[PDB]
Amino acid sequence: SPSIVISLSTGLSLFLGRFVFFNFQRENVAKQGLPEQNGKTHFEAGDDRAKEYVSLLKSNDPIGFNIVDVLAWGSIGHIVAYYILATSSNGYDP
Amino acid sequence: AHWMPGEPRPAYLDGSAPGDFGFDPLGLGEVPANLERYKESELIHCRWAMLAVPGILVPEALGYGNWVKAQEWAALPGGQATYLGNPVPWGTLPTILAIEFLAIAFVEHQRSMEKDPEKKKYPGGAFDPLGYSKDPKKLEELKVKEIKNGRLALLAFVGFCVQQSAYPGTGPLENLATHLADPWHNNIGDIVIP
Amino acid sequence: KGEWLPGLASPDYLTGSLAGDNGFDPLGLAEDPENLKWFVQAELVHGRWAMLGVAGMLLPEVFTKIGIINVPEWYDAGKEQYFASSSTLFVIEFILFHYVEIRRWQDIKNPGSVNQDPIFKQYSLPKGEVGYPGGIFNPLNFAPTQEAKEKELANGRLAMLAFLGFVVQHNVTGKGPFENLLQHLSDPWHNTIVQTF
Amino acid sequence: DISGLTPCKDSKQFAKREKQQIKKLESSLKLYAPESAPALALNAQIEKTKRRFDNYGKYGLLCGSDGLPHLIVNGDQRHWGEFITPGILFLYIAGWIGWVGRSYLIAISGEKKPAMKEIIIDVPLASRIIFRGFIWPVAAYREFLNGDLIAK
Ligand code: CLA
Ligand SMILES: CC(/C=C/C=C(C)/C=C/[C@@]12O[C@]1(C)C[C@@H](O)CC2(C)C)=C\C=C\C=C(C)\C=C\C=C(C)\C=C\[C@@]12O[C@]1(C)C[C@@H](O)CC2(C)C
Ligand SMILES: CC1=C(/C=C/C(C)=C/C=C/C(C)=C/C=C/C=C(C)/C=C/C=C(C)/C=C/C2=C(C)CCCC2(C)C)C(C)(C)CCC1
Repeated sequence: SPSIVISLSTGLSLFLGRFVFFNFQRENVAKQGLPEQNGKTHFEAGDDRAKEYVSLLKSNDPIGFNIVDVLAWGSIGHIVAYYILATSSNGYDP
Repeated sequence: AHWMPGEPRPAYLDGSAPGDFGFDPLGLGEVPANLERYKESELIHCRWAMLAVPGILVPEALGYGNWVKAQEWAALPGGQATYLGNPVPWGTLPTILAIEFLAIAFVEHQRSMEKDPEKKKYPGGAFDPLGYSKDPKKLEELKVKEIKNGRLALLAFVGFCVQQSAYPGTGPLENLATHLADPWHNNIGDIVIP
Repeated sequence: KGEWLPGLASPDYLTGSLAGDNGFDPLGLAEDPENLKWFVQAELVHGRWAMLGVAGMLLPEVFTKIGIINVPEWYDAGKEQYFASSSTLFVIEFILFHYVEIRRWQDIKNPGSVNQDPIFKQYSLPKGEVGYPGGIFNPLNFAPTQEAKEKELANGRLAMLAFLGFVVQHNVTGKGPFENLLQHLSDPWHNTIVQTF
Repeated sequence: DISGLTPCKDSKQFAKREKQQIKKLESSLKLYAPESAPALALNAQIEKTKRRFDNYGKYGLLCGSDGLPHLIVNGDQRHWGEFITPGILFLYIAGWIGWVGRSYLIAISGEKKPAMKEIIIDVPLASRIIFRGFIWPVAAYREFLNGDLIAK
């Protein structure tokens, strides 16, 4: 049953992102700021298309889960689930 | 108490740390942060090997095969694991691997969140219910004993791996039995020179 | 002291203070003092081994020839079978020699540092010169005079020459050394190196 | 044996090549008188060819498919003298030369005008220096340990 495996993997990845690895990832992202050219960020140097989308990333979550994190963790879960399904599909043995 | 009498001690190693004998031929401990990280890694390796060596010795002492055959069931497709001669109903590769990954990752990430360097090596508190660490007088002796036993366990693991490599499909206990079969014939000689 | 070649001036660094000094260094190896000390220790130990080796490869042959014991020649000792395999004996020798030689090297590097017994702390070796430990190594407590050192060095040099001669003269002629001497004594003018091969 | 090769004392192309060379020589031998000097020279050539082939066969080389010997620089114990045994010898001799030259240069660095000693060699000092290279590995190792090999 592909649906059960997909849902379980997505839920496990979402839980791991939200409740376990959140602080480490947030701290690491804060450590590595926006890309800089000649000591200035891309938006500051005179690029108008590089403005950060502050409006989209704002969220009502108590800790700060946003759309981008949801998409990333769901993508990882789906990749893992589909790899599991494809591996279980055939009958190759070493 | 130096490792080699007649040889000068390094500057950064004076003997204050437990189980310190001034042994560093390659000078890897110059950076203090590197020294602390090395201490952490050494302690973790010692603890893991100490927990692992009896896990090899007690099996293969009963009717069960050895620490290598108990790993071959995962190679065969559709295999199932066994415990104490009884097949575990939930023994299969995907569930076992996922459970191991989740549990170990959570435990290790919980461990890595500690900040004080001293509290990382010796957490204390809830990890010791008996409470041997309340008295500071015996703490240094216990730490030195732990370090020495951990180093011995690491050497034991090296010996186990090398003996297994020399004789495929052979356990340490049957190796000791074969050595005791004829001490003057079954030694390291026949493998060191063909 | 003496001269190894009359009409030749001795090198300056060789001042005759060392035991067995004849000023023989045509190729000038011992110019630096550190090299001199290292080569002195080498000439000691190298040669202290050679005397024992030469006696061991010579005396049993004489005893066998005169007939008390039947012992294989020094070449065929390795081909003979013993109580244990050669590999185990080699490993035992390797470990023991590793220990003793590392002790000696540590003593040479840092004199007066490894005299104390690691196991029994009370026992120790009395202070002395490097290369002549004395103490427990001298049970009969002979006098370590300069004359004894010179005699030992001369005997060691003779042992070097004897061992080299033994090896090469067995290589050219498969016959043993004592039998070679007896063959030469049979007729000196027809059995020398030049006459035969 | 090794890499699909044939021992040189068992292959047939070796013998065929030997026969071809011998016949080529004997064709020219017939032209002259048997007692004449060219006959003696050609007989010597034939003897040399036969001896060379016999020595090559007895030395344990390995001919290939086409019939010529092949050298093995791999490191097998049956071919110690093919590459490794000569090569070490070369190094020894080579080192000798280098060492000697270096020494001579230092021996003329003290004087005020070493150029005159470079373009016009002196024989006494050079003859003193020449024989010191017979033990070059030992002196070189001692100098490397001491630290006088590299300038500072
Ligand atoms: C006198 C001894 C001598 C020594 C010790 C060296 C040493 C060295 N050479 Mg130099 N070199 C020399 C002479 C010497 N050279 C001469 C005469 C020339 C001009 C032909 C060169 C031209 C040269 C080049 C173009 C290069 C080196 C390089 C090197 C280095 C690598 C080794 C090698 O590639 O050799 C190369 C060797 C040669 C091409 C020929 C040398 C053979 C000469 C003729 C022998 C010396 C003989 C001399 C006349 C003896 C007189 C002494 C007598 C009076 C007692 C090494 C440091 C290489 C490098 O830079 O490495 C980092 C490199 O690229 N050398
Ligand atoms: C140690 C030694 C021999 C040791 C032998 C041993 C232990 C033998 C043991 C055994 O036999 C037994 C007992 C029993 C057998 O069953 C087994 C074996 C194993 C066979 C020889 C050294 C032999 C050493 C030799 C020959 C050294 C010679 C050095 C020379 C001549 C140097 C000369 C110069 O260096 C000077 C002095 C000054 C410079 O200026 C000029 C030059 C010319 C460079
Ligand atoms: C509202 C809310 C909630 C809920 C939430 C949820 C429920 C969520 C979910 C979410 C999700 C559920 C998500 C998901 C996502 C997903 C994704 C993002 C995916 C991706 C995918 C991919 C990327 C794929 C790919 C591929 C392909 C295409 C093909 C094949 C191959 C592969 C697999 C590679 C809660 C109650 C909690 C709280 C309150 C509020």
